[PDB]
Amino acid sequence: MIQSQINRNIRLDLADAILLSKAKKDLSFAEIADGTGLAEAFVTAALLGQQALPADAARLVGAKLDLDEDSILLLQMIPLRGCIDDRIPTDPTMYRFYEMLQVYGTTLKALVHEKFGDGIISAINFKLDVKKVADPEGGERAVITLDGKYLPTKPF
Amino acid sequence: MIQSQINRNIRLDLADAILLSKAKKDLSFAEIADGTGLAEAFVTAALLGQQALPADAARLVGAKLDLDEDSILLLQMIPLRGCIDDRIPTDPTMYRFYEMLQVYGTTLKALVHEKFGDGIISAINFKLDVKKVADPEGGERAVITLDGKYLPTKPF
Amino acid sequence: MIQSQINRNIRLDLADAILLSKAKKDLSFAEIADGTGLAEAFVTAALLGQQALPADAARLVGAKLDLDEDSILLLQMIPLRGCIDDRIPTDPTMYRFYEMLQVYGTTLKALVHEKFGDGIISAINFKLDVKKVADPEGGERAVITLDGKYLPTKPF
Amino acid sequence: MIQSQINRNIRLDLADAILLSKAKKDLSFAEIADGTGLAEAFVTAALLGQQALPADAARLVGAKLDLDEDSILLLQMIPLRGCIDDRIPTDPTMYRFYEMLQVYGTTLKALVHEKFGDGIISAINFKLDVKKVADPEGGERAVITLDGKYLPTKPF
Amino acid sequence: MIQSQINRNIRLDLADAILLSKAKKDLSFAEIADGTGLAEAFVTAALLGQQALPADAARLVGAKLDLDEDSILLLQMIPLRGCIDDRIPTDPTMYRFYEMLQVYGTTLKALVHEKFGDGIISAINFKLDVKKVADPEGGERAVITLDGKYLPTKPF
Amino acid sequence: MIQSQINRNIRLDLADAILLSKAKKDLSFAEIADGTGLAEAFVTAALLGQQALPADAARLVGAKLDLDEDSILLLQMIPLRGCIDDRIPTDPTMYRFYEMLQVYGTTLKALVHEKFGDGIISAINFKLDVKKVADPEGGERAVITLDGKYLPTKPF
Amino acid sequence: MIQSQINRNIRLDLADAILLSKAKKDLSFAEIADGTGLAEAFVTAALLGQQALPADAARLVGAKLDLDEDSILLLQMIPLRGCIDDRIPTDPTMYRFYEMLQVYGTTLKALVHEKFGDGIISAINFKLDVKKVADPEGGERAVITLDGKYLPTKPF
Amino acid sequence: MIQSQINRNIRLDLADAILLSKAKKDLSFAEIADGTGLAEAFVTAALLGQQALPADAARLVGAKLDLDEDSILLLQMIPLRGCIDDRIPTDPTMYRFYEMLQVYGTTLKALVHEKFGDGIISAINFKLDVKKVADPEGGERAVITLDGKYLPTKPF
Amino acid sequence: MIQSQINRNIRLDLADAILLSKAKKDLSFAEIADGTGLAEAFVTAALLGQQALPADAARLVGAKLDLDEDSILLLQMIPLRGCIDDRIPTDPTMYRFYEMLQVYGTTLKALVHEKFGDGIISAINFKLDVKKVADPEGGERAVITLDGKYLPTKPF
Amino acid sequence: MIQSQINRNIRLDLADAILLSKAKKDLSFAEIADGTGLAEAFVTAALLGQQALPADAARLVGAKLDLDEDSILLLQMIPLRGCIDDRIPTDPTMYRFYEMLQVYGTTLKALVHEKFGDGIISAINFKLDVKKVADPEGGERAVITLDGKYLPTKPF
Ligand SMILES: O=C([O-])C(=O)[O-]
Ligand SMILES: O=C([O-])C(=O)[O-]
Ligand SMILES: O=C([O-])C(=O)[O-]
Ligand SMILES: O=C([O-])C(=O)[O-]
Ligand SMILES: O=C([O-])C(=O)[O-]
Repeated sequence: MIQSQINRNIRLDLADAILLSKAKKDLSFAEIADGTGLAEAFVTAALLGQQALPADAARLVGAKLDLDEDSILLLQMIPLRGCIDDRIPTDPTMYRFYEMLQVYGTTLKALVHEKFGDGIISAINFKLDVKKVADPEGGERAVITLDGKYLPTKPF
Repeated sequence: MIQSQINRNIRLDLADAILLSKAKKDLSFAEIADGTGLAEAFVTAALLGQQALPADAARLVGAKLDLDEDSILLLQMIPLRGCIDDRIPTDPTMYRFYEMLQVYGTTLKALVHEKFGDGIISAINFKLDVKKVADPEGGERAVITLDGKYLPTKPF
Repeated sequence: MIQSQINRNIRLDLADAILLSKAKKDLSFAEIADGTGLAEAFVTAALLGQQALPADAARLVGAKLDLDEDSILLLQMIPLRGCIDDRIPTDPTMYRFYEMLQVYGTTLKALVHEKFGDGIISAINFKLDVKKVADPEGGERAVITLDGKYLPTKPF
Repeated sequence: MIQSQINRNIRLDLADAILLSKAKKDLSFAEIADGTGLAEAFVTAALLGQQALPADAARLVGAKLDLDEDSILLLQMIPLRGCIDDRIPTDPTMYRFYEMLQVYGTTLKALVHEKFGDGIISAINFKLDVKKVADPEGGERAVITLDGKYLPTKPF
Repeated sequence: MIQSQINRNIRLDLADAILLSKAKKDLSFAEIADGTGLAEAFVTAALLGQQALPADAARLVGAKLDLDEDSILLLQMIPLRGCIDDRIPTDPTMYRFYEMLQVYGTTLKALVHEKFGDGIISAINFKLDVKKVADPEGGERAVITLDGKYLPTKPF
Repeated sequence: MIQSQINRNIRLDLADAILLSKAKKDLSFAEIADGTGLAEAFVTAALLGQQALPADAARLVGAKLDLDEDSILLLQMIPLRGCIDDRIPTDPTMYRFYEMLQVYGTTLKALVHEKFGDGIISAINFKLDVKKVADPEGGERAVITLDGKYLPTKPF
Repeated sequence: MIQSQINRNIRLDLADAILLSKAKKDLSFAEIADGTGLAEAFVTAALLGQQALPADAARLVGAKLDLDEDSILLLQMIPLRGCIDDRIPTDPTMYRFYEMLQVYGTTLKALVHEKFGDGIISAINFKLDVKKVADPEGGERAVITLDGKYLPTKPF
Repeated sequence: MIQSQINRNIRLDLADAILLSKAKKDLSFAEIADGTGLAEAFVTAALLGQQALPADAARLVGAKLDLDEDSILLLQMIPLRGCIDDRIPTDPTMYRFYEMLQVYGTTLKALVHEKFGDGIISAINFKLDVKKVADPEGGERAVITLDGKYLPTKPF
Repeated sequence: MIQSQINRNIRLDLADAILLSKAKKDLSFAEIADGTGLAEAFVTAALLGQQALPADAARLVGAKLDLDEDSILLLQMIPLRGCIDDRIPTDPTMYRFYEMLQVYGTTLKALVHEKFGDGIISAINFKLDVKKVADPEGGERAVITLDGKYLPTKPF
Repeated sequence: MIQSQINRNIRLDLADAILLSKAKKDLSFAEIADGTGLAEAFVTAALLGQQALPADAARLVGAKLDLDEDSILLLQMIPLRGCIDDRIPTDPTMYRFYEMLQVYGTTLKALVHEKFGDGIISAINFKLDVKKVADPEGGERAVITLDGKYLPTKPF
């Protein structure tokens, strides 16, 4: 039977413990997700308290990180989601994604309504991935793809 | 000589007048940007107060929307950016992008540091675009690509 | 071409003009929605800035309220939604629905994941309605039905 | 003699312990409330710190969850209610109910005044229930019924 | 037909205009309410935007204050209630009532539950009045009587 | 020598411990205050961190609740007052007193200035009490009397 | 008959008009208060919306500032006090008085309880004054005297 | 070598321990400061986490309060100042000083600019003291003297 | 006689008008400050509402921008300072300076205490300037110099 | 493999323990950084939770401060950056840098756009330093140099 959380601090405390174990073992997120059959973004989000892992994946990452049975069980519980400490990120890496919404948020609304209609792009029927691409002028770029279903708003 | 704003309400009021003109003329953002040589996300953002148009594009979109000369000059001003009225969007279409940050923000931090290193993905050396793709399960998806330069944080 | 708003004050100012006209004509929301083919909750939400009317409904309600052509066009624009002035309602009638979330919000979460699974009850593939029922102990009750599709959160 | 709490964190910490015990037993909220005589929404809310259980119900749920005597006693205390961590939910599942208020809160006020009059729909002489139904179009829907007494506001 | 407001500013602006007229005429709240059949606290609250006057009262007070027909109609609309500008009062006179809740709010909760049970004292089936009483030690005291119905919270 | 606190959490943590002991002993606030010579509202507020008890009263309640010496001493310290967790109560029973201020705050100001003059009704030279009485229409009402000295604001 | 305000913006707009008149006349606050029989801090506070003037003072400062009859009347109304735009000052000169509270506020509490007892130093039976003195080290100092009555908190 | 703090909770937790020792020993702030050669207001602020003590004074107060060596070292660290829990005081004694700024803050600005010029009254080149004075109408008054250097704002 | 403001919107409205004039004339801040004998940072800050210009400088910039007499007068008034709309900038350009504080504020605290002692680096006895220079690795850098007097905190 | 944190409290608690150890050993930040090859601002920022130390530097400063192996590992993790407790500093020393932004933020934006163009001065490709300089008029000044790359915002 599915089990859910109502206080994010239980899973965020678990995330800190996971990160300490990961650093002592000198592991990467890519290696932790290898063998799970699931995307690194989804498995990493689960470790950090923002998704639930199916039981086989929870057991696999739990073995890798030497987690105890209550922690393996917690990873399978549906989380109380919300990773930002107090609404607006302070960390510069996270903040730039918030700034993209301060600059482009009304343009995303306007272009979603023009291309699709009234309604939303879902954050639930939704995938994201991060890719590293060479910049032709020198250095490296991240191409982050947000891929969400359009759900319409219609009269009733 | 470059000119800049410090009170966002000037450009946001102009945006509201632009949208009324646009609706009276039954125009699209794609047709407003057509002919400018600039991407619809950039031109749209400028109309909405969050970018500046070069003078030729300002005159081109000003002719389409029948803007007066003060308005065409305002579109060339560097804006005081920030499109969200009070930090967290209330509109559902805009909110889902904020929710993507609440769910995935720490994942994007973690994977950016793993793939690239300490530092950020820029929101300045940066472009985004919105594409509509058929969903194979039925319906339509938006694929929103966020494409930013990696800037490293190094000791000194 | 679909048209959209980015600043809620345009439509909320329109809503105040609509309400004054409505009061001077001594009209009900039920009579305004009559003839539109649309439910009272949907047409009232549009008048109040939170939904868009299709053109024929916009014209019908515009003639009933003696609205000008710019106002009739604005009712057809997709709104920048969000009716609460500053996040938490002060009005008692509105505040009770916010208190229902403070008391039952975690229970709604828990029972939605138990009955359906990880994911959400949508606020987009969604409708509500308000009915009056007699109370057997004396007086009247409101039965307010929230009806949303379940959308699952699945691994990828 | 009735007993009441003034700091929500006592009952919220108990809720987190309750959830871990429940998960270890693979228990449902429907099964926990079975045999209490009381509706699953009410019993679940008490577990989660937002209602008080009568003594018999507290002892019965305490047996199912292996709670100690201080925990059984705490479930009978009248709670300091308020389940949302910081006024606006971060969790997507809970957030959709807040969004319903941002889109329909003024329409609920207006139609409550039209159908009933000045005053409120109570959140205290009040019950709610969550029912899973089949979506005739495919999939599943939740029908959440908010059933509150109308209390008039009258001159005096 | 009942009519209701959604933006408090319209009635709060009218209250400022009423207070200017009141002061020019050197009128008391007591004499404005006298002859209406309605208690001073109710009529004063309506002038200040927090209650609706019946039509005959709105005409009476309207003639006393030389208000126009749009203002007399606005006094009859059900308000969007909430008199505090931004949640906590800045005015010392209003602030002391907020401090009474900061000092005694948990005691009022605890004593309400002990004397009555779980549930609330209503702010809707409710009246208050302000009386001046001599202090035996010299000076004057206010006795403000809050008189609300108890509404129980019971299991279902 | 009088002793005072600067961090409310010390006395709020003591209040939680007091309430657990009270519940285990199945005591009322009325009986705890019996024999102190002090009003139930004042003694209860002290238990809950918002007043100080005189030494003899602190020893009397301390014997009834089986408190240790540091707890008895802490009850005699002048508190850092303020019982509301975060400015606006979440709990419905407490919230209704806050709503009374949102509806009648400006009326209380206006009537206090008319009946007394410029200045305040004190929250320091002040007492309150709670009585339970029948409602003439059925059920029960609370009559809560706020009794504060008028302190004038005069020119200087 | 005493008259009072409920929205601070009426008197704060009058303050701005007063300050423009004062500047055109090259007047000082000390000259404006001259001849009124009232202290410059009290009169200046009334001009800035935070006190009420007696009628003879209001006419006198009105003569000096060329104010109209409605403005002289508004200065006699009891204000809705609160001069800080949004709770914490941004202006450096104002901000330093807030900082004094951040550094010494708990010391002020401690020493007031030690010297006087439980209770407050009043902000109502209260005067302040600002004096310029030489700094013996070079330069000038302000000596700002806060002079308030102690009102005890006693058991009841 | 000077040492400083960056998180206020270390010294605020020290303050709470100091206050419990002080109350167990039934000591006053006047007596703790005796023999230190420093003003009671300065030493008290140090104990409460808002100033640093020189080493001889830290050893002297440490012996009176039976503090351990780490605590005596912590009292010598330059603090992370800010005594107010969350920006606006809840405690009545502290809040009256904040209300003085809500009433007189713009008058302090105005008269400081008039008497001295553009710039500030420092909160660093600054002292304060609290004196008890009999009120001639009966009772006692506190005279709190704020004494800061004027620092001008000049063009450059 | 020096004249001061208490509502920032008067001078921020003037700033918008100055910026519109500046842009129509295609002027730079460097050219506006030329001849004034004052630094561009100081003159610019005055135009934007955050400093007062001496009368001769005001006259001369007023000439260039064609300002009316109430505007040349307003420029000489002491402002109510605070340029950020709502505490945290949304504009990227401004936000990076806030981020520098989020990353290095505690380091600045620590290194100021070690290099100078307890106290502050003044923001009043203070000058700032911005220089553009080449980056030795390609591109351009800003070298922004914050130059403030050290003011000590010492015992009294 | 790079490792990163998501809860700042782990590294902020480490900072408090570092500072205690530093004070017990009577060390300076200058001597902790001496010998690492890294600038004092960078090393100090790492100790305080806002930068990551390379492994050799983490071992070097770990020996100097007698840190354990877990602490030395934590210093190598990329931090969740943000040193300000709750957005606006309370500490006077930190607050003055926030005030510099309130006074000059719009002037920094305006002069950055004038000298460079649209875009930002980076807080990533960025260094700062603090120097002590004698003031010619007496005392000492800090010269704090902020040195950031310009990144342009260009059309696309
Ligand atoms: O994000 C969503 O998909 C919603 O409400 O339907
Ligand atoms: O919700 C309520 O029932 C109230 O105030 O009466
Ligand atoms: O509440 C009070 O009594 C005051 O400030 O004087
Ligand atoms: O308070 C102060 O002294 C400052 O910034 O100079
Ligand atoms: O977003 C950015 O590019 C920054 O600070 O460098």
